[PDB]
Order: sequence, then structure tokens, then C-alpha cells
Amino acid sequence: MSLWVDKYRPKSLNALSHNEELTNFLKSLSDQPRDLPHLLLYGPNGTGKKTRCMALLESIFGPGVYRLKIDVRQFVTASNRKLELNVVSSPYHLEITPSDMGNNDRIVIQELLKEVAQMEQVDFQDSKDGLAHRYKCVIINEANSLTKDAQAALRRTMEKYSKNIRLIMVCDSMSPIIAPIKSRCLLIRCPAPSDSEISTILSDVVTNERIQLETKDILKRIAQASNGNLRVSLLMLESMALNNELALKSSSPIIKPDWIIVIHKLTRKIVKERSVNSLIECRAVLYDLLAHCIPANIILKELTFSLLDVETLNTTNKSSIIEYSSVFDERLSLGNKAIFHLEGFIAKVMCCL
Amino acid sequence: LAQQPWVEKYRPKNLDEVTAQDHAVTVLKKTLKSANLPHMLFYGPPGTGKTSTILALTKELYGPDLMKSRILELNASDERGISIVREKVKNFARLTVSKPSKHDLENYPCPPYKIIILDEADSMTADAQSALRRTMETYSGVTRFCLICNYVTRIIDPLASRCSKFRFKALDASNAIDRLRFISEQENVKCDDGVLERILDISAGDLRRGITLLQSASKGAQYLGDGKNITSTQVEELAGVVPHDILIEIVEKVKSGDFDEIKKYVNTFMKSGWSAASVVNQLHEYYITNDNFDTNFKNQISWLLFTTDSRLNNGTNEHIQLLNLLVKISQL
Amino acid sequence: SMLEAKFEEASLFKRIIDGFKDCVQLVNFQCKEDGIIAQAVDDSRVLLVSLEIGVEAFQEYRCDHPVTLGMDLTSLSKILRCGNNTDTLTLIADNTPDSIILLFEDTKKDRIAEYSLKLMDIDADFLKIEELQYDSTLSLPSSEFSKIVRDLSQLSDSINIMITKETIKFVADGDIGSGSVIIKPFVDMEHPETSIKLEMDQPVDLTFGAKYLLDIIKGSSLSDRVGIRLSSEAPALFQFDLKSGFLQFFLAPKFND
Amino acid sequence: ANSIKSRLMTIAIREKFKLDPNVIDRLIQTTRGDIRQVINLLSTISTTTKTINHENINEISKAWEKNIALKPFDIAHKMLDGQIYSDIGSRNFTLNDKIALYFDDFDFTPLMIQENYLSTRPSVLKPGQSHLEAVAEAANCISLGDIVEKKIRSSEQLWSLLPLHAVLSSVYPASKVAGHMAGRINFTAWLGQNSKSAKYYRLLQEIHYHTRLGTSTDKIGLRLDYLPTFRKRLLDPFLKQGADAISSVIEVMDDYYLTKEDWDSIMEFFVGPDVTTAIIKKIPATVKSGFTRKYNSMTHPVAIYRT
Amino acid sequence: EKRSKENLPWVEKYRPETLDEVYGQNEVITTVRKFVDEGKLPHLLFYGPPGTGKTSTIVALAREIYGKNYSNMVLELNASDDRGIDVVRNQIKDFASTRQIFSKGFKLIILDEADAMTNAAQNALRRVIERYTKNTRFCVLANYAHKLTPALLSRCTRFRFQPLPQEAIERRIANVLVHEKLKLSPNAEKALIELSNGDMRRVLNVLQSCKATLDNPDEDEISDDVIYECCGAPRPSDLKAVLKSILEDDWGTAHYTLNKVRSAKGLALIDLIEGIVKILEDYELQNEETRVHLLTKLADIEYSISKGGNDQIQGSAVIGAIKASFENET
Amino acid sequence: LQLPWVEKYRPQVLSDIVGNKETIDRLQQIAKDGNMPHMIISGMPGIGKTTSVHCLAHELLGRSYADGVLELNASDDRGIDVVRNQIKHFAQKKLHLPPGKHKIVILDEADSMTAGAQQALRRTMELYSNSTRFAFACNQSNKIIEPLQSRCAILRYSKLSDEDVLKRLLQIIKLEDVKYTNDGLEAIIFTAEGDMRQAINNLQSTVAGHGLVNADNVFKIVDSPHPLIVKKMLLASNLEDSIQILRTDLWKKGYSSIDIVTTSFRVTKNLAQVKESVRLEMIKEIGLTHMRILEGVGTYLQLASMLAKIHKLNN
DNA sequence: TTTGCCCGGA
DNA sequence: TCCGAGCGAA
DNA sequence: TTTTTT
Ligand SMILES: Nc1ncnc2c1ncn2[C@@H]1O[C@H](COP(=O)(O)OP(=O)(O)OP(O)(O)=S)[C@@H](O)[C@H]1O
Ligand SMILES: Nc1ncnc2c1ncn2[C@@H]1O[C@H](COP(=O)(O)OP(=O)(O)OP(O)(O)=S)[C@@H](O)[C@H]1O
Ligand SMILES: Nc1ncnc2c1ncn2[C@@H]1O[C@H](COP(=O)(O)OP(=O)(O)OP(O)(O)=S)[C@@H](O)[C@H]1O
Ligand SMILES: Nc1nc2c(ncn2[C@@H]2O[C@H](COP(=O)(O)OP(=O)(O)O)[C@@H](O)[C@H]2O)c(=O)[nH]1
Ligand SMILES: [Mg+2]
Ligand SMILES: [Mg+2]
Ligand SMILES: [Mg+2]
Repeated sequence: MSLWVDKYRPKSLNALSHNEELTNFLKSLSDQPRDLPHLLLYGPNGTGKKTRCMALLESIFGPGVYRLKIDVRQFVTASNRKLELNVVSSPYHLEITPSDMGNNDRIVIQELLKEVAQMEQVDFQDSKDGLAHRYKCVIINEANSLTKDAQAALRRTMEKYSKNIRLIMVCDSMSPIIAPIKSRCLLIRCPAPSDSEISTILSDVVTNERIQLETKDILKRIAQASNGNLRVSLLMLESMALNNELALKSSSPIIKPDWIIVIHKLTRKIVKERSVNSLIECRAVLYDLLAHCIPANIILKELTFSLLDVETLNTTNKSSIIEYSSVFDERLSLGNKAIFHLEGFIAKVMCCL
Repeated sequence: LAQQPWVEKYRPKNLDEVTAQDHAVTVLKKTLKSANLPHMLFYGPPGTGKTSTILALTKELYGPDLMKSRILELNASDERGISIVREKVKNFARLTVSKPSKHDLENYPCPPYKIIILDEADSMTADAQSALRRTMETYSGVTRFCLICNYVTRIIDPLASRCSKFRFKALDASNAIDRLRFISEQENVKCDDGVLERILDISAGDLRRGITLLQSASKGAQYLGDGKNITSTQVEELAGVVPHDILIEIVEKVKSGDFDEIKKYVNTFMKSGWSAASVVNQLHEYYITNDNFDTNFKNQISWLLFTTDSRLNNGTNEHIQLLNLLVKISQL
Repeated sequence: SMLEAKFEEASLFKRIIDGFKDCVQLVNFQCKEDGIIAQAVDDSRVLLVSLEIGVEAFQEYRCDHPVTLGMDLTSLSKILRCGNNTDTLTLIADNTPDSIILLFEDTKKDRIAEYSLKLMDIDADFLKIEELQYDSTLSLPSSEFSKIVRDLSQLSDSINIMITKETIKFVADGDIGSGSVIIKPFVDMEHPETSIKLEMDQPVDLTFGAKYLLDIIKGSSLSDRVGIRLSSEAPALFQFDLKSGFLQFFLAPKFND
Repeated sequence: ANSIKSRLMTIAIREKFKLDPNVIDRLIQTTRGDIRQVINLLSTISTTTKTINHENINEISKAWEKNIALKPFDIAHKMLDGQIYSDIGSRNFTLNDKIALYFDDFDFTPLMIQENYLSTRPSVLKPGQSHLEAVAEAANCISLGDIVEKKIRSSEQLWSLLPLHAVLSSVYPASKVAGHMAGRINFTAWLGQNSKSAKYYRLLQEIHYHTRLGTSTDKIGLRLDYLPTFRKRLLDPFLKQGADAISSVIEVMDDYYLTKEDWDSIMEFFVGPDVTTAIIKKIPATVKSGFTRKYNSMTHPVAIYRT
Repeated sequence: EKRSKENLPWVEKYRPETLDEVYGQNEVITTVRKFVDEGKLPHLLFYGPPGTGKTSTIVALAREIYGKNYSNMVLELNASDDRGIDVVRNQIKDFASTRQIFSKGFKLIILDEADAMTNAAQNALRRVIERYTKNTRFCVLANYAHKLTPALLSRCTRFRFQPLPQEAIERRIANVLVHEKLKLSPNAEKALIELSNGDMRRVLNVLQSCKATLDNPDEDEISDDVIYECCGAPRPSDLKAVLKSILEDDWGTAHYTLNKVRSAKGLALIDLIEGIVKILEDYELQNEETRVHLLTKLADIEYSISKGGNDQIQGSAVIGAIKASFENET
Repeated sequence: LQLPWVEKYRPQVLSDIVGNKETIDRLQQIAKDGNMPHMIISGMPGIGKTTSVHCLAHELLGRSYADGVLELNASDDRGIDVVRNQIKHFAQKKLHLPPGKHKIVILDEADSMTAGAQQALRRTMELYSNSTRFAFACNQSNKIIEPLQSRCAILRYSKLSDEDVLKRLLQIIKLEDVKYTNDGLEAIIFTAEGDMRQAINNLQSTVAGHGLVNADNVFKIVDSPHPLIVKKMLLASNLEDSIQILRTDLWKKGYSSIDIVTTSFRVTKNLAQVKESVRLEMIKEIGLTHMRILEGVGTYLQLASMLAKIHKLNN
């Protein structure tokens, strides 16, 4: 679409522009795709995993994979409650995010996916006999968000119907993927681009958009502030250009998102005042962040690594902080009410300082 | 042939094709003559041959034509609540066994019972498992149950008591190299000496993973189109193993002990996407088999690695857990 | 096949099955050369149904050796519904069978519909439960018994039957009050079907659960008269006569609190 | 007791049993001012005991004491009182009684404790333990209690852990911070905040599946990364250019299948220095009316008909 | 049933048919048999661990009381049946309050696996049990008393089925050997009894597997080697070798020894942990802290193993736990 | 069959009920002089609640018992519909009784009735009290809503003491010609824990088993209450003795790990001699082990570890 | 000492 | 177009 | 959707 992060997204394996060895591996997979195993792409956020999944699908099935439409599918729970799932589809593949339905994601696996596996499909645009002569492809986004029951429901579908269906699962971490599912997948590591690769991409955008640029070093700064997140770097470039009248300067500052600013303020507060009253104000800040769709795990990660950057703390404080972060990150994984665990972490940190 | 991923293409067809589970396969093969198959509980780690074994046994017992009428297979993809157990499963267990044809009777043992396979039974609720208990006993005359699981403690004690236990062992270079080499020869994959054993070492007990790794390596070699052998470095790259140089860098940063340096190095390291579990495994191997560290250090680090691996098993943030582990090692 | 039994019209068998469907779930049919007998017992083990169909109910019948077919009544009724009341219904079974074949065939066309219902391994004896000399034996039209039962069931969960010399008394006592119907024997040579007959050696007084009687009266569709046999120590026998055989309900009375 | 002394004594005269007025107060305390209950007590006791006085009032009061469940604010007040956690207080108000307090209202008690456990001046602090350290211990226990709570309401339905939950969520943290209240007992804020978060996640899902055909991200990445730039393409041009930015804003909205409702929702999401309410309130009504009029004057592409 | 009883699993082929074939529960059997003899049958509760003979005993009692036609004279319900409040109020209450269809006599209701019933159904049972005692008797069977209400427990006469002692298992094994024409060595019998934990089902299942594992069961003799082979379990010698290496050798040698012993027969780690715990329980330790550390750390390792995890790391954890705990011994 | 002794020797008159002397005396007074109040009888299992209400009703109403008593218990439907129709109609119905007598509604096991159903009873109780009186029996009196407690006389029964149980047992023993020794009856009382039902059941069991009621014959078939064993385990001074009790008296007798852990929780809760904060720490450890067992890891090692942690605490 | 969203219906 | 039921479901 | 009391 119109935003630069979308306008210039590559549409084929030939148009990819970072991590050349991974590109070669993907081309090798797409060379003879009839016995392609199920795939699991993993790597840090915003590096190009979905871009590469779409490029691989294009290499296998042609450009038609980018002609997408959305459709609403209905389901009913045992309690008779109605649920809807948005499904993205091309003529050659489906894309689902079962975690959209929360703990009911299992239903999506047990009914929708299974059905796709058991049926043949018609095709009156590529097949001479009206039937599609190819396996069906299903992309499962945010696969590490599936509950253990849904992941279990995948196991035998992947084996029994391998003739008719192939799965591509995408995740930012494999830690929550159960061992049987990883056993069934070809695991593809997708590393972040280097800062030079990011600078080259950003420079290409700067040229195609006629943005005035005092020095190339600016791009490097952006590349460094994005910590390998290419989506973040492209969006930051656009925002900086918009705020500097499409003319970036060496003095032009890096724009941080609102939630990051709030979290940094919270870090300064925790460091300055360790007391019960301060903890109550912190609870208010945490509720504000959570209510506006900042996930608890993101808050914990950002707060931990903001604290560890504070110059005034000593090694003992920092080691205590990282231990507490580990403990309460596990707590967040095992529990429901996030504010409880975030408050516990902040309280222990205040005690340690 | 050319349409199957190798894991499904080379699934054992009969009991003699299961490679390293003789202690259980022998018992099962004897029932082709004794015809008194007990209720079975297959348990063991992933990709060791449990599902393959039960399928091959049913084929050997009933022949291709009579199998379908003699089997009820229910797995984690199916609804298996207490109502299902009390109605569908019970009703199937109650039925008279399908009549075998004369040809079937000539060519197969045809025991006088049917089989209910509850694959992935460790995902069933305790109450549904309880509902299975008397159904298993009352209809043993015409029905035998086979529960399959990875975590035996998830099966309630009464059901474990009713079942005859078969533990499937981990598959490693010692006991699965023959099968892996057979597959490699069938597919015409050229490898250096050591590569197949290295695959099985990396797989860490899982033959499905080893076969998939072999297929990925052969795809790479065919794409390269140079006729060279697959190397161990290539296999390790495909398997997401951290290069030895990177691991040495980590070890030296830990040796230095500077918190900020470790933090910055870990932040850079995470950008490569290395799986934290593989990193922890490699650190365990490096430290526990190192003559330069003494007994107290190794005791403490063994507990540290255990704690971090346990926390990672719960689905935690890999960056946080890895940094905590490295800081703690550095302060030993 | 070993067993072949053809009903001229499937409606006969459907009505017979519907005559006792609501009381029991699993039924065991024994087919022999002289016809088909069947037994079933309700879930609470308080009611037993015994059916007899003679060879005269069938257009054609053949059973080379005795055979036992256990089945669930809901599945059987579901299948019976899939066929038409007008088609000819042939029950077919083979030696040591795993299923019973229901063959719906209409002579007008060449359309055959064959259903196979898998059988259960129901191993249970029938015991031919029938006491020799019942204390009291009575008979009356089915509609009147149905009416008495339906009226008295609105008052109490239990109904008492008292037989004494030349009098039959139904009684029900409940929360809003009580009801009592007394009938006497009577022969009407103009309309024998309305007759009420009573023979009795020992007077009897027994209590029964109302819901079971409400199920039992559903047999009235199969016969104009119902016979009732009662004894101090035995289950009560409610018999509805068919053109060829019979439908019997053996209902145990309540314990005298 | 004074408002009913005459009545009770008149009853004693009429029914011919000896009531000492001095014990009536205790009777009144026994039944918590329930006049029906005090009359019932006198009726029942006088059947065989024709004198109610100081020699029997104690055991009568014990036998007939009102054991009434408390309501949530009261449960929170009593659970956080420091008296019941001292040696003598614990002897008088037992651990079983505290767990019973949890069971008086087991859907609000954990929430009430978690709401109010920071709002005390504690009297139970151990020697050398500051208020903050006690609060941290309580917070740790509350987190563990949440884990237990998750297990109780799973598919396992492990109601047998309910007593454990009572200890982990309510009794133990309260025992750590019990004392006097430094203000009023407050209703839990978690319920309303959870409702608000649910609303905003619904809105985020809607915006995500409108923009799905154009972006490459999950919904979380939409909130963290995309929306800040959408704000500069959708709102800031209004500030810098009045009604001249209408067409450009409409062009972007069309590119991403966005409605006016999506515009409002998006602007609601921002926090901290990027809050928009006051900025938009300041925009002249002319610009808003022109925006709405131009938008309603044309057709707009749709991503999902009849969601 | 189908074909002969020789087609049945041994756990079902050897199910006791009469009270004289129930072993190792003599006090219970004597008491209940004389209850029947004198006509004094109270409401019974059979409480005990798996495979100790509860269902066998109650069914044998019904067979003795009612003869061969018992199955149509009792109401048997278990966890495979719905037993909600509605079932209690209709099916159970109707059977309790009504005479027998087939033969005159009192009614018997058997609630097997009663720990599977809800609180509401159990409470509904209270006055059904009390009101119809004159003509009906209830028998409740359970593995877990805590899911039974206090009111239900009060109304039943309790009988605890013990884990089967050594002598009873030995006699049952002798019967099985005679019937199967099997031979069993003394050490093999000791190993079998040790691994069964007093559960007869385990004994019979293992014995059937052992017979299947012989080449010629007529001449071949079941030795302890066969038992360990079919069970995939460690030999005691392996356990002692591992423990000695852990307690006396350096880390490299102990790691090597654990890995080599495990690789020898593909032993599981949890089995080694169980065996070593059993061995260490008999140690005399100077310091209670040694026992504390051992127990807590090994329990943590067992729990982590139950969820999967990294096997190598868990083995190293075991080695380190034992070494560190024994450091306290000084 | 012959009646079990528990039912054979159920009291039929109030003077045969032992224990709770003052309350039973009040009930006899009421039965003699009529004017029965609404009443709630509460207490522990098997101490004479149902017996007392039925005896009182029988003595009050004589031959009018059949028409003048409506009994409902947990085996009956008692929803809001029943309260609003059947009970209301029974309260409204005509019935001539002698002066001082009323119709009686017995609601046994009333603690299982829903709050709404209880609310529906308030005005029926108030409006028709000149002809109908209500008797509730329950185990947990706090489950009866306060408005209903307000309209009732509160009768809380206490557990039976060793002397009351001994007296009733001696009556039955003389009636049945049972041979016994003092140690045997003391063992019966010890294992009954104040529940008369259990005392009589175990007396019958011992007599049937071994004829003579002495301590050894009693303990051959009757188990010492495992809560007391668990208490002994929790109070042991050193870890080895506590583990020895766990091993010998609980684990090798066949008690399940879940039973052991839940009993440990219940007993620790009530250990009034251990300071409350220590009990809270112990409860935390017990709950950790309980959660592990519910996951399916209920082994002897887990219970031993629980004991070790409790020992670390109490040190 | 009781929140936020906002049902089904008018 | 207005209103808040009932539930916590982000 | 609800564990225990003395
Ligand atoms: N013992 C084995 N012999 C031969 N092939 C095996 C063996 N075990 C695993 N494999 C191979 O890996 C594939 C998977 O085997 P499975 O029997 O499905 O493993 P599994 O034990 O059922 O794994 P889980 O418990 O579902 S993760 C087979 O199709 C074979 O190709
Ligand atoms: N005391 C025993 N004597 C002889 N065989 C026994 C004995 N206990 C168990 N068995 C054997 O193990 C099998 C199962 O016995 P059951 O009586 O059904 O066990 P159970 O006590 O009911 O186990 P649960 O509580 O249902 S897990 C029997 O068929 C016998 O073969
Ligand atoms: N105080 C008592 N005096 C004599 N016998 C008693 C006494 N209490 C209980 N029993 C005996 O135990 C049996 C049961 O007594 P109940 O009155 O029904 O107990 P309960 O208090 O109603 O028990 P719950 O609350 O329903 S578990 C009686 O039939 C008597 O045989
Ligand atoms: N020029 C160029 N841009 C890329 C490449 N890979 C990713 N991108 C850009 O980076 C954006 C984020 O990539 P995405 O696949 O959504 O990240 P992920 O799925 O979270 O790993 C995309 O929208 C692209 O614009 C590449 O190889 N070359
Ligand atoms: Mg499998
Ligand atoms: Mg059993
Ligand atoms: Mg009672």
C-alpha cells in the first residue's frame, strides 16, 4: 500500500535483498517442491519471515499467490457460543491466525484445517479437468501462540494427509512450540539483516521517494536504533521524513513510539523512588499500557532492558534485576492476570535497589 | 515416491521394518500366534516409532481388506470428551467383530477381537480416562485397547495398571544408523564419513528429525548440482547448531565477567535467531566435559543449566533467560 | 441366507417395535424355525419386555438354525424410518453374523435399499419368566385401561391395583388428593370386545410406578384388549395379543415400605 | 437495647420467666439487633430454663451467635485487620475462619485483597522488615495465587485447590501487610480495566483485518509499529494544513480500506505524550464537518462485507 | 468373550471367580463371607490402590449371594456410565425401591469407581441409602477417599484393601506357572515382586510379556535378565555402578559412566533416578541436610522430566545434585 | 436380609438419643407441650440430627403423621418451582389437629438448597405459621441464608463424647449379647471419632469378623484414623522419623498420594499449637506438592520432598 | 465504601 | 436514537 | 463455577 514499508516490499525470491544464503536455501527448496516437508520459519520480529514465505509460495505456484481475499468462517462451541474467524486466501493457499479465537483455537484446528486436508478442490483457471492437481498450502501465523491442545490437534493431520496438504508455520520464537510439532517440521532460521543491508534498503527508498538527505550517516543511525527490525526502520524513516518536511538532517532526531516513551518514564520513576506510593503510581501506568493493547510480555522485556541500561546501577543491582525478570517472565507464561506478575516484578526490583 | 516427504515415504510397512525396539516388537510378533494380545500402553519420546508400530501390527493381524472394520483410531485431532468415551468408544467396544472372508482367514491370523487406538492419549482429560476403565475390562473378550503417549505420567494410574507397558527407546547412532544409511542409499545421497552419525547425534533421539535433516541436505546438494559430498558443517548449518567460533566467543565473554559486555554481546547474538535451547545444550556439552573446571563449578553449573532449560520448556522469553544464565555462569 | 423373514409391509414391524421402543434400549432377538422371540430389560431393571412373532406374521419365513441378534433399538428404529411403510421388508442374517440386513424392496420398481446394522455381543438368558398359577387374571379393553392410567397418573407417582371377589380397584393418592376407580366383571354378548373378565383365587394388592404404566399402555395400539396377571410374589404381566404372537410387559411392584 | 428493653421485659412478665435486664444488652449483641431472633431465643430457652441471668448468659450467647457472611468491602476490611494475625487474635479468629472469609465471596475476595493490600499501615511487620519488603512478599504470593487460579478454571476443573487459592490469593499476603487502613477500601480496578482492554483488542482486530490486504504484520505489530506512522499520515496533516489535507487523508484511508470509524478507533489507541483527545477537540468544526462530508460524498472500497 | 478364555489377556483370564481365589486380603474376605453367611450385609466401602482385588471381590460376592444368574439381579454402575443427580433420582431410586424381576430377594447396588461421582449426586444418595436399607444394600468402591463426601463415608462400613504382600503374589504366580507350563527362577521372581509394587495386574502383564519373550517357553526359563529385557529396566548392578561412579569419581568419569551404562541397554533416566532413590533411602547419613538436599533436588528433577526437557542436561543435574548433597556429609 | 444394626437400633423416641442433653430435653418438652417453633438443627455427620427431627415429628403428630408431615431431602427435587407450589400448597391445606399441634415441613440436608429457593420460603414460613412449622437439618449452618436463620430457633449439635458413645454401645451390646473387653470398646470409640454411625458399623464388623470385641480384633479390620497418623507425621522432631511414619503407616498401607496431601493440608490448617505464620509456610509447600500430584507425578519421592521442605521450615 | 462495556428491546 | 443486562471473556 | 465444620 501507500506506506513505504508496504510500497516496496519484495514479491519474489529474486527481489529479496538481505541474507543471501537463506535466499539460496529457499530457492533450493522451491527447485523440486513436490516432496516439500512442512516448514517452520523462526527468527526475530520484523526481519522478513512472512515476506519470504510469500516469495517461496510465489516460486512454487506463481504470482497468483498475491491475489488475496478475506472471508468470515463460522464456528460453534460446545456451549453453543458463536465464533467468527477471518481467513485470508488466494487460489493456491490459505492463511489463518487461530490464536484470534483464544483458547478456542483448538476448534479451528480440529474442524477447519482438517476439512481442508480431507477435500479436493476445483480449479477452472489452471486445470484442464476442473480439479486442482496440487497439494493445498496453509500458512499458520503466530504459531507459537497456539495452545498446547491445538498444537496436539495438528500432529496426526500433518502425517495422515501429507499427500493433500502442506503447512508453513511462522513464529518469532520456538520456545512455546511443543516438541512433537518441531519434530514434524523443517526448521528454517531467519536472521535479522545487518546494519549495512538495512542502510542499503533505506537508501533505495530514499532515492525512489525523492527525499533530501544531508548525509548517509543518518540512515545508519536509523539502522542502529531499530535493533535489526527492518519494519521498524522503514516506518521510522517515513516518520522522520514526514516530521522534517521530507528532508532529513544530521540533527534530525530518532522518533520513538509512544509506548516506549511511557516505559522509559516508568524506568526513571522506579529508579528514582522506591516506595509503596511509587508502586501504586506504577500500577496506574501499567494499567494504562495494558488497556491500550501493549502486551504484558512486551512490557516486561522493555522494562527489564531499560532498567539494565541505567548508568547509575551497579553489577549487583543488574544481576538481581535479570534474575527477577527471568522468574516473572515464567510467571507470566504460567498465569492469567498480567498486572499481578508485573507488579510483583516491580516490587522486587524496588526492594533490590 | 516423488510426492511424499521422506518421513512418510519411508514409514515402516511391517513389524520387521521397525529398527531398534526389538524388546517390544518381539512380544508383539509372538501374538500373531498366541492370539491373546493384551491392552497396550506405548510410551516414549518423539519420533521413535510408536504410531508406526501400532499401524504395522494392525496390518499384520488383519490384512489390508479387513483392517478398516477391525480398527477404531482416535487421536488428538478428534473430539474425545467424556461423552464421546461413554457413547462412541463404548458402543464400538461392545460390537461383534466383523466377519472375516475365507481369503482373509487363509492369509492372515485374524484374531477374534478388534482394536481401539487412542493415539496421543496424554491429551485426554482425567475424567474421560476414568470413563475408559471398566469399558476396557468388561469387553476384553472382543476388544483390545492401545494407548500411545509421550508423557506416561499424564495417564492415570488405574489405566496404566490395566495396560501392558512398552517403552520406546531413544534412537541414536548406535541403533538407527542402519536404517538411516538404508534410506540414504535408496535416495542416492552422497555423504562424507561421519555425516550420518553426526545427523543422528544432532537429532538427539528422534529419527523423524534425522530423516528430515537428511532430506534437506540432499535437496541442498542437488540444487548445488556439483556432485560433491554433503559435509558435517553443512548438516550443522541446516540443523541450527551454533558455530564453534561463536560459542567460544560466548565462553570468553563469560570468562571476562563484565555484565555490560555480556549484555551487549547477547543482544547482538539474539539477532541471528539462534534457538536458545540449542545454545544451552551446546554450553552444557562444552562445560561439563571440560577438564579445566573443577567439581564445585560443575555442580553449580549443572544446576544452573537445569533451571534455565526447565524455564525455557515453559515457553519463556529466550533473550531474558539466556542473559540470566550467562550472568549467573560468569559469577561462578 | 441362513435367516430370511419377509414382512409383506414394513409397517407391521415398525408398529411392533414402536410398541415397546420407549421403555428399553438394547434388545436380543432369537430366531428359530417356529418364529422370532425377543427380550429386553429397562435401564433400572424394573421392567422386562418379551415379544413373540410367529411364522404367520410373515409372508415367507426360513430359519435353518437358531440365531441370536443383539441390537440397540434407537439404531434399529432410525433404520426402519429410512424405509417406506409400503415396501416389503426382508430381515436377512447369516450364520455367526456380525450384522442384520434390513432389505426394503418395492415390486413396482426395481429399487432395492439394503441396510446392515452391526450387532452387539449381548450374552444374556431370557429365563422364560412366567409363573404358573397367577393369583388373579383379568382382561379388559385397552382404551379403558389407558384412560384409567392416564387419569390416575396426574395425581400420584404410584398406582395401586387391588383385586377382590368380583371387583377391580385402581387407586392413586397424591399431593392434591386421591382417586379411585372400581370396575366389575361384565359380559355383553352384543359387544364381546367391551367385556371385562376376572378370575381369581387369592385377593391381590400391589403398587406400581406410574411412569412404567404410562410406557406400558403404549401397547394399546397393537391390541384392543389387555390382559393383566397378578400375584403376591411375582412381577405383574401385561399382555397385548397380536394377530400371530404377543407383546408382554413384566413389571415389578414397589416394595411395601 | 434500650429501644426494646421494655418490650422484652413485658414479654418476660407475660410468659412468667425471670429475665435480668442487665443481660439483655448481650442478647442484643448475640443476635446483631435481630428482634425476631431475640424473641425466638427467649421462646426456645424458656421452655426448660426459667431464668436468664449472668449465670447462663455466656453459653446462651455462644450457642445462638449470629454467624453471618460478610460482603466484599467488609471481607477486605476484616482480612487486612492486624488484630486477627496476633497470637491472641489468631487464637480467637482461626485460620479456618479466615479461609471461610475467602469463601464468603470467592470471586471478589482475591480481587479485593489485590486492590487494597498496598493501602495499609502495617502492624505485623517483622523486625528489620520495611513496609516495601513486606509488600514485595505479598505481591509474590499474589502472583503464585494467580497461577493456581488459572489451573482451577481450566478444562481440568480442579476445585479441590480452592482452599490453597484462598491462602495464596488472600490470606497469606494480607497476613504480610495487615494493620490499619490508610484510607477507604476501594473496589477492584481490575474488572473495569479488563473490560476496557477487551474493547480495545476488539477494535484492534477490526482495524487489523481492514488493513490486512496492504500491510505485513500481526495485530500486535500493527499497534506497536504501524499506528504511530498512520497518525502522521492521518492526523498531523490536519494540524498543519486545515481543510487542505482532507483529500490526502482520504487517499490514505482508501489505500488501507479504512472507515471514519477506523479513524476514531486509531486515534483512541495512543498513550503518553501522543494522546489525541485534546488535539482533536481543538480542530475547528469546519475541518471536521468538511472531512465527514467529503468522505460521505464518495464510495470507498470494502475489505470484508458483513463481518 | 470370543473363542476360548485362552484368547484373553492374562489380567482378565485369571480374574478370580469365587472368594477363595482372592489372595492377600484375608481379613476382609473372612469378614464379608461371614456377613453373607449370617444374612447380615451392611453397606460396604472397598478402598484401595489399583489392582488389589476390589472389583473382583464385589463381583465374587454377588456371584455367591445370587448364584450364576447374579448379573440380572444387581445394579452395577461405574465411571463409564452417567451418574448425575437425575440418574440417582430415577434409575437408582427405582431399583432400590422395587422388587426383583427374576428371583425374589434383596437388591444389591454396586457403585464401582464412586470417586467419579459429583458432590450433588453423592448427597442425593444419602437418604436413598438410608430409606431403603430394609431391602437394598449399597457397595461403594474407590481409590481416592478425598472425593467421597463425609456423609457418604459415614454411612458405609469401610474395608481397606492393602497392597498385595509377597506371599500372596508368590502363590498366585505359582498357580499361573502351573497353568501356563512356565518356569521362573528365584531371582526373577524376586525382581517381579519388587517391580510390581503390590499390584497384581503388573505381575500378570509382565509375566505374559516374559513368556512371549522366550524362544521356547517349554524349555527356556524366565531369568531376571528376561524380566529386565522386556521391561527395559536397569539391572541392580547398573544402578550400583552409576551411584558408585557418582559418589567416588571425578565429573568426567561420572558423566562417561552414566552415558555408557544408559547406552548399554537404552535405559531411561527416570528409572535410574527411582532405583538410586530406593538405594539411597537405606543409607545412614550423619547430616539431615544431606537427606534434605537429595530429596528436594531429585523431586525437582523428576517433575521436570515429567514435562519432557533436555535429557542430557537432566542427567548432569542428577550427578550434580547427588555430589553437592553428599558434600554436606564432610 | 436382616437389618444392619445402624438401622435396627435407630432411636424411635427422644429419650433414646444420647448427647446434646439440654437440647434433647428442650425437644422432649416441646413434644409434650406442642407449639413447635421453626428450627434449624446443625452439626457433624452421624450425631442424631435426622433422628431427632423424625422422633419429634412422630411424637407430636401421632397417627396424623402421614397427612401432617411433608419430608423433602437431597434425593428430592427442591427447586424454586417446588418451593413456590408444592410446599406453599401443603402450608395452605386444611388439616384439623389437636390444640398445640401443627403440620410439619421437614427439609433434611437443607444446606444443598439454592439461595433463591430459600428466599422463596420466607413469607410462606411467616404467613402460615398458625398451622405449619418448619424443621431444617444441615451439616454446614452457614449455608442457610440469614433471613431464614432469623425466623428459626438455632440448635447447633455438638459431637458425641466418649461417654455418650460408650453408653449407647453398652445398650446395644447387652441387647445383642456381645462379648467384649474394655480395651475393645475403647478402640471402637477411638476409631469412631464421635460418629455414632461409624461406632455401630465397626462394632458389627468386629463382631461378624472375630466374635470377641477386644482391641486386637478391632484393629485387625478397623484402621486408626489416618488424619491422626498424618498429624503425627507433621509433628515429628526429625526428618527420618517423619519419613518413617510416611513410609510405614501411610504409603505401604495403600493410601493414595492425593489423600495423603489433602489430609496434610487439612491437618496443618487446624494445628492450633503451631504459630499461624509457620502453618502458612507449610501450607504453601503442601500446595506445591498437591499441584504436582494433580499433574500426575504422585510418587513417594514427591511426598518425601514435601516432608523435607516442611522440616526445613520448622527449624 | 461496586467498573466498563454496552444486551435486547423500545 | 437511547438504554444500561450481566459478565469479566485482553 | 464452590472446600470444609469439631
Ligand atoms: N523405530 C523406527 N523405525 C523406522 N522408522 C522410524 C522409527 N521411528 C521413527 N521413524 C521414522 O520417523 C517417522 C515417524 O515415526 P512415528 O512412528 O510416527 O513416531 P512417533 O513415536 O509416533 O512420534 P510422536 O510420539 O507422534 S512425536 C516414521 O515414518 C519413520 O519414517
Ligand atoms: N487379590 C487379588 N487376587 C487375585 N487376583 C487379583 C487380585 N487383585 C487383582 N488381581 C488380579 O488383577 C486383576 C484386576 O483385579 P481387580 O479386582 O479388578 O482390581 P481393582 O482393585 O478393582 O483395581 P481398580 O481400583 O479398578 S484400578 C484381576 O482380574 C485379577 O487377575
Ligand atoms: N445421638 C445418637 N444417639 C443414638 N444413636 C445415634 C445417635 N446419632 C446417630 N445415631 C445412630 O446413627 C444413625 C444415624 O443417625 P442420624 O440421626 O441419621 O445422623 P445425622 O446427624 O442425621 O447424619 P448426617 O448429617 O445425615 S451425615 C442412627 O440410626 C442411629 O442408629
Ligand atoms: N527491500 C527489501 N525489504 C524487505 C526484505 N525483507 C523484508 N523486507 C521489508 O521489511 C518488512 C517487514 O518484513 P516481514 O516479513 O513482515 O517481517 P516478519 O514476518 O515479522 O519477520 C516488509 O514489509 C518489507 O517491506 C528484503 O529482503 N528486501
Ligand atoms: Mg506418533
Ligand atoms: Mg476395580
Ligand atoms: Mg441425616
